[PDB]
Amino acid sequence: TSDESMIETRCVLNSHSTAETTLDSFFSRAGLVGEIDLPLEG
Amino acid sequence: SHENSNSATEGSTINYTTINYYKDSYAATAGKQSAAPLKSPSAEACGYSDRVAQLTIGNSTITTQAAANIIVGYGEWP
Repeated sequence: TSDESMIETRCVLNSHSTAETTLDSFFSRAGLVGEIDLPLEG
Repeated sequence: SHENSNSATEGSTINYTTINYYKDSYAATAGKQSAAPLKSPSAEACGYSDRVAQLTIGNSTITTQAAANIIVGYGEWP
């Protein structure tokens, strides 16, 4: 509850960016989605 | 101006009319004197509902019914 109704708080300047929790940050990372085998004798 | 202001009621908010034939105010007569704090007033009665809306003191919170059934001792906030 925004830390105010539970404890006494000081002023904190939250220069904490939320840009890394976006979908374009959480999902724009290449991951293995397919492996194709082209063997010689298999 | 001719007597010391050294009775036990100096600094109080009540003017005492008195009789004094001496240098000291404490030598004078008892004289005349020219919600209720003792009735355990509530936070609503004390006008302190802003400080009791949610009782969080320090890193501690108590969850209780506020204002009406919450008593300020002697009508005086600490």
